[PDB]
Amino acid sequence: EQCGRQAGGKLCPNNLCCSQWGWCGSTDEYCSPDHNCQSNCKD
Repeated sequence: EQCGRQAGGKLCPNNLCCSQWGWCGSTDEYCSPDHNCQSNCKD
């Protein structure tokens, strides 16, 4: 619930990528659609 819908849209600093599980981070798993990204998704 760090971010994403499962958090009420709680964006994170450093513009990190928010995973599906609702977690901020700078990984493909958190940024790519292959893993159901939420916000700051890298196209």
